[PDB]
Amino acid sequence: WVRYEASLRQLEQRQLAKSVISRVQSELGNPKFQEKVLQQSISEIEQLLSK
Amino acid sequence: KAQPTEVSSILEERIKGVSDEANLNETGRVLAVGDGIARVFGLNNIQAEELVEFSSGVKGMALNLEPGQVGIVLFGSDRLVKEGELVKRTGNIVDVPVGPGLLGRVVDALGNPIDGKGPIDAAGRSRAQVKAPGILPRRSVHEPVQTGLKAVDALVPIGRGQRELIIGDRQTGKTAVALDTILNQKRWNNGSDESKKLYCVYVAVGQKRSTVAQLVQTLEQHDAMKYSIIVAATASEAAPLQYLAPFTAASIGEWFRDNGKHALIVYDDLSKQAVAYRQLSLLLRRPPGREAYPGDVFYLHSRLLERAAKLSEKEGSGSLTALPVIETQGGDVSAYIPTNVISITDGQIFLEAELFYKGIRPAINVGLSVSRVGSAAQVKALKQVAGSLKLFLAQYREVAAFAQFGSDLDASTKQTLVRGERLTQLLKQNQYSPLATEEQVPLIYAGVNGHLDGIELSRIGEFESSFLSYLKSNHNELLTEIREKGELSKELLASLKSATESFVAT
Amino acid sequence: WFRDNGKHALIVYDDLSKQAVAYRQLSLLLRRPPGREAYPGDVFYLHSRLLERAAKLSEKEGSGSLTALPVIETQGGDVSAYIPTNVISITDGQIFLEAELFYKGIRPAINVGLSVSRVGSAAQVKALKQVAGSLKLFLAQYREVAAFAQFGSDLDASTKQTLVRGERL
Amino acid sequence: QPTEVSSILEERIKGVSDEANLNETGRVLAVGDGIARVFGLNNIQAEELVEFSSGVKGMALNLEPGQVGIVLFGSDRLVKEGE
Amino acid sequence: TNVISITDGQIFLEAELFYKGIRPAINVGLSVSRVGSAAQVKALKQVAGSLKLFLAQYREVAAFAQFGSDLDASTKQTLVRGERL
Amino acid sequence: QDLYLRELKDTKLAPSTLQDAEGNVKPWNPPQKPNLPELELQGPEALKAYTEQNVETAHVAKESEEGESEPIEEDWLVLDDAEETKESH
Amino acid sequence: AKSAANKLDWAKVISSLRITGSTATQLSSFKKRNDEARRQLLELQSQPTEVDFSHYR
Amino acid sequence: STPITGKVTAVIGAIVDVHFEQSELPAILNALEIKTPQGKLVLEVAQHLGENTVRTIAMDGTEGLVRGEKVLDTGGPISVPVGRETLGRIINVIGEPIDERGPIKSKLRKPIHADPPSFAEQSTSAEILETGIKVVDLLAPYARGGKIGLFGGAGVGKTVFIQELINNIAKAHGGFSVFTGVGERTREGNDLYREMKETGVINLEGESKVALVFGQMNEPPGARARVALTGLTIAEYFRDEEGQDVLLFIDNIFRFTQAGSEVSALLGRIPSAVGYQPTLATDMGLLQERITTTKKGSVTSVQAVYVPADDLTDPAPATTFAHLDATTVLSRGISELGIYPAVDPLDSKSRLLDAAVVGQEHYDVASKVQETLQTYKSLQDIIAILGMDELSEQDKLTVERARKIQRFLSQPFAVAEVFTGIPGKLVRLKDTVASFKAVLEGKYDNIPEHAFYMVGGIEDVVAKAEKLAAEAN
Amino acid sequence: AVVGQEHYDVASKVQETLQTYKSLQDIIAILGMDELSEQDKLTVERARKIQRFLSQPFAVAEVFTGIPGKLVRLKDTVASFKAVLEGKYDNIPEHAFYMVGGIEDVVAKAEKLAAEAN
Repeated sequence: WVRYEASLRQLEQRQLAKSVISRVQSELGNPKFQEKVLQQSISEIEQLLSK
Repeated sequence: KAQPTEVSSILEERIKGVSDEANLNETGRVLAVGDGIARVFGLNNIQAEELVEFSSGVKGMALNLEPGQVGIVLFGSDRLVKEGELVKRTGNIVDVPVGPGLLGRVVDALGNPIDGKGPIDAAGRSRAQVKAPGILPRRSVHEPVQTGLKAVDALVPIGRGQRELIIGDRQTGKTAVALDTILNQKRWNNGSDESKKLYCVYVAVGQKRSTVAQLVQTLEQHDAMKYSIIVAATASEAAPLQYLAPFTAASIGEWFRDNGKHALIVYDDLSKQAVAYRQLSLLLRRPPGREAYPGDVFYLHSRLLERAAKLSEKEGSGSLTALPVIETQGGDVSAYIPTNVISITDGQIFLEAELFYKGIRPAINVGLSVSRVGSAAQVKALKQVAGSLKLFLAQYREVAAFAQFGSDLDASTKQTLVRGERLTQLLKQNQYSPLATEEQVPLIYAGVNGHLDGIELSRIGEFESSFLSYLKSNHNELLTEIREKGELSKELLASLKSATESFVAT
Repeated sequence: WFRDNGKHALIVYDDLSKQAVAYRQLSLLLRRPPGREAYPGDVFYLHSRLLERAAKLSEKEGSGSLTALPVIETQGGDVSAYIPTNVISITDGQIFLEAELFYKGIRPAINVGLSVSRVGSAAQVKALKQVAGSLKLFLAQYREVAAFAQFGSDLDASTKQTLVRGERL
Repeated sequence: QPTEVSSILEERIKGVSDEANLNETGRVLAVGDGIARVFGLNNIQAEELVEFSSGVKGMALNLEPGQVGIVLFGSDRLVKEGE
Repeated sequence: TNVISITDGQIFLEAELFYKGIRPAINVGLSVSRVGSAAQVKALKQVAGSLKLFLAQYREVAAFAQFGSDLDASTKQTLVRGERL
Repeated sequence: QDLYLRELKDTKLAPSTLQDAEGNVKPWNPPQKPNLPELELQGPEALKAYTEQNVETAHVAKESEEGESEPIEEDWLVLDDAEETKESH
Repeated sequence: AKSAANKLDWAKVISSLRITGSTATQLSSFKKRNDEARRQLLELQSQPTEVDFSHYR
Repeated sequence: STPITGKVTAVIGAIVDVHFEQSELPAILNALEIKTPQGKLVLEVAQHLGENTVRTIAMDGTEGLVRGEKVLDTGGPISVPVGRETLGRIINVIGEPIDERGPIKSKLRKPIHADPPSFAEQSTSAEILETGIKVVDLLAPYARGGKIGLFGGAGVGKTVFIQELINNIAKAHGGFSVFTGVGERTREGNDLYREMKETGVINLEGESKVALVFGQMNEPPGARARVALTGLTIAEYFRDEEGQDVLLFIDNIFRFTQAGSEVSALLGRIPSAVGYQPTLATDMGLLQERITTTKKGSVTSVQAVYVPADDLTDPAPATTFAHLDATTVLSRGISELGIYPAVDPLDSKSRLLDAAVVGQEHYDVASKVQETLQTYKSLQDIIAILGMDELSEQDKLTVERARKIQRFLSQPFAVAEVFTGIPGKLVRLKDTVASFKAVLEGKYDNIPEHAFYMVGGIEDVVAKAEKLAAEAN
Repeated sequence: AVVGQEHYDVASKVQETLQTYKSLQDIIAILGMDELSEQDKLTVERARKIQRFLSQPFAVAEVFTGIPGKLVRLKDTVASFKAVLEGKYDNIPEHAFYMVGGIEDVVAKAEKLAAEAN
């Protein structure tokens, strides 16, 4: 039973990773990269202004 | 796993902080990569021998800080890596996640856990190449230990910091000799005694991962993983990983012994480590040296072994005794790596090819094997009383040396031959059966006192077991004292003689 | 060009080992990186391609036949060598005509134990096989029994007849 | 890939890029471990004894096209680059 | 090899001879000299013409005496002559 | 970070669909709930002794063997045999 | 104190010069020793006749 | 689509150098395809040398490769069809149907170079696997997802046993079987292929059970280096695409390691101490470290080894013989001694038979069978030297039992439909261990041993004994 | 003229004997000690005794051999070796020639072996 539990736990992370692939595909497919570009610009501006 | 989600959030928060404080504008771009070595431009201010973090995910050490093109080997597969990917300077010399928590965990090159048990705590992450203690911070081998298997061990001890070495052919099970040696960290370590503690840390330098699984299972079943940290480097793993692995074991040994407790180590097959150094040198740009192997083979081997020592009470009187294991082809004692290492290590136990199929599961060449400290740091049972038994071991080995085709000059030589041959058929401590500091001297003492020698040679294979069990359940006080009193006194010798009479009787 | 016409033939790549050495020199001069035994590893590639050229064709294309007669140079029986090993393995056989038997005066002095033609039966002539079955055992027994050279008087009389048979064969 | 790189190897380094007045005197570009390269001596006789200004003599067994190398027959501590 | 191909010959003083007590240790059998007695004072030559052959014979009986057994008259005489020489 | 926050969202609400919500997965045809939770829960006993491992089959320890309390017949023959063995003592 | 239990039989064998030839007493001694050996094996090799329900569940 | 342009600039022997555009250069080991007049030349990205120049070692003979030829990066490992559709033919390591019996319309195409699997979810407590060979099903403490090879004799009836093992394992366990010939001779390949078309494990129309993925000598050294991985990936695909436990057979570990050494030399590495080069081990470590047992079945491959001169001075053969668990002494004489399979369980030595490891009954059967056989062998070389009269009562009984074990050891061969017509016969552990124990328990000891020859399990053993004793007198 | 004409002769004889033993070792192993000359056999026995006399107990090596170290006097050692080649103790025990001091300790060891070994 414990071994079955350990294997199912690994199956959980594997399935999470498999759905994470679709989640990543969503990020490119949705143009939230447009909503991400301004965030990238602001973060880089803050980083350069840090020092 | 909601905990996996929390771990993902924490790691991505760390990554967001890293991105916000990238501080990487002129950091290097990998110009080219191959054979686990990546030629990378830029990185204009990278401190030498500092890990470099690469975009493809696999990191690697930076060895040759050549004029301009700073050479960083890839500590991982190349199918991911590619030229031009950004190279991020980790800013730190290669350091290994080290500390007492790694117990029972199999860690990758720098210390990445590989079993699948998650994080293991750290009591310090020190660089993989530490400077060993010199003269004053060093000390003698004043505290002995047990090799577990009798394994010609009372003959040639393995004491505090005794840098012993081995040798053997392919599939010689010298690895098994190591494993049994480790298992002895259950009759002292599994108690509560730090002075008896010798917290072993095996290594896995370039072995088939199936053999790694076999080692892990044999560690768990006999309950060894409670006291052995087995750093792993797969054959499928990349060359820089295998090369750096012995340095990682050195780091773990420092993290343990430097704390002040007497610890031990046993490097895996180090011939694979040498082959890895060969790959690292002959593949990056460095011209080859003697025996077609890289020139600094001795340098690397020493920097591994020389880390092990037995510091003085000034440093806590702790020690990191080491049992580096080297491999040859055809049991070749005469080789560049073998002979050069045998100069570095202070003890040798030669495992042959014939005897490996001829007469002994141990098959340790007693005459060939030697250790540079027999008196100082030997089992006080095996010397303080049985020192004559040690000289008798040397004498009987010399006796069996001449036992090939000479005639029967007298009866003295023949008697020595028969008794010593019964002794040799006896002394092989069966695999994964470490049980020693209780009747070690008994074999030679009974042979000279004529207790076992009167038994048939073949029958000894069970006669010894019966004698041991009789000492256990019948001579329990005397046997337990020999375990604990630390010496087999003349009175204890007489009581053991009585127990020997009882064993001969029943 | 002969074989695909459907006919038979026999090629003799005489002393292919020297051809391999020539390839080794060609690689070294052409600056191809040296490898084991310092010949370019491509020696095996060229040798395999040159060796798998010949075989017996099927009735699909008319069934051409071709026999190879390559030779090598046993540098002290250079078994651990690269070129000799590739020459042996690539060949469907190893009639390792060691020098020692030639030195006993014998002009065609093959080695009894070493020669093992895997696909020989498929080319064997049955009538010869009828007798060679006993010849093989006689040779194996001669090899097995010539060990007791200095204790032959006490040797079994049947063993003596077996030795006589081995010597006669 | 339009072509190859700018080059493969080199023989000389220093950047005067002008006429050669080092026909009797030399420039010790590379010097060390008892072997020293010398720039100069345009037409020296092969295996001619040559004197380094610091005070150690030398014989010139190497006359490679760019620089000619001369053995430093003594303790090399006195020699230095550019001497 | 190059010297032995260019030099006049050799006095190949093998270590066994010097260990065998014969100091100096010219291993006569392993020695050689292309010039030879033609470049020698004949006073030496009259005795060396026999000395060389006697050493040669001793080389022929060294193995026989190495066996450490008896033989014919010529062999034993040769062994005694060679050892004495 | 937007690339971090968006990743967390798409990897959490979708992780909700996979695990934290009993919505199985639309991208993957067979739900693991109808696959793992009960049938593969017998996979643990499929590797174990089925209906026998968790059960631990009843096997009461039996009695050892003895002479059936038989001194009418075994005792006299035993005595004669032991005396016969004593004839070569 | 299992030493004494076989001590009497060991002494008897030491004095069995009149008792030598025991056809079916050495077999009984073997049975008694086998019982002790299996008992020690059950004691040592087998874990507790219990369940580590404190944490394992 | 973005076909990354190339330029065939330097073909240094087999190793080739192709320069491409910035940001389009394929990563290391990504397969590259050039389709010359001689079909398609496959390149595996060998090294990234910079300068937007990719050096590759082609998986085909680069003869006829021209300067200025543009190379496209297929963006992954070697492309090859996958599924049970192509299973049972000659499939070029290049991928296309080398069988010439029609292109493998395996719409799914699977790579070659693969990531090593997760050792964490593997079989540490590996499952004992029944092969169908009772002799190897009784005295061999085994495991799932591992390896075993003792091929010994060079296919003297073993390739006949090979297709038979393929059929049996594909039948009982419901899986596939992969017999991959790396550097297997085109003549040897022709013989094996005609033999298998006659043997049924794979048929031009009938149902196939075995995988013939051969990378022969007839191609470049890189092809020999990567064809074995092509076969292993094909086997893993068919196993995981049907949950089918597939046993794998390998041509020669020595063959693959030597080919990898050849290629590694070709790359540019320096020679090592003896006959190696800078990357000897990782070659075979590429495939064999990724063939292990999963929940969907197992991957317990087999490596065919003919012990070259029976000498253990080759490190690869030593590690391979260490890979196997018990040894089947396939002596040629034994093949004629009464066993068509002749798999001697005499050399079935292993310490894995523990009270909690190999099962008490199975290990006891192992001990009894091996001890009987070894005692027969030991008493032979002494008693038969003395004479047949030297048979003691114990010796005569043990010799009768041992000869019973040897005669019974054979089983009818399933792929021997042409041999004598014997229908398919094997055992199973439930029949196997118990029947071995019972036949060793004197159950039919009185019955003559001639019944044991050509006799499978107790299922038809009794029927055969009755048939022999009845319809003759 | 360095350590004495007698010392030079003693060393020369000792080296000649040991070289004889090494030279005859091949025939000794191949055939046996009996198959050669009794003069050769005598020289071989004396040489074996001499080689077994070559070792000595060193003051710090007492870790290995266990005996307190012995420093053999140069003149005493030369005399002992001249005697041993000359057969002034050729009947002493071989095992009583290893790990002792001068020939005096050799004779003491021979007497001890006469007491113990018997």
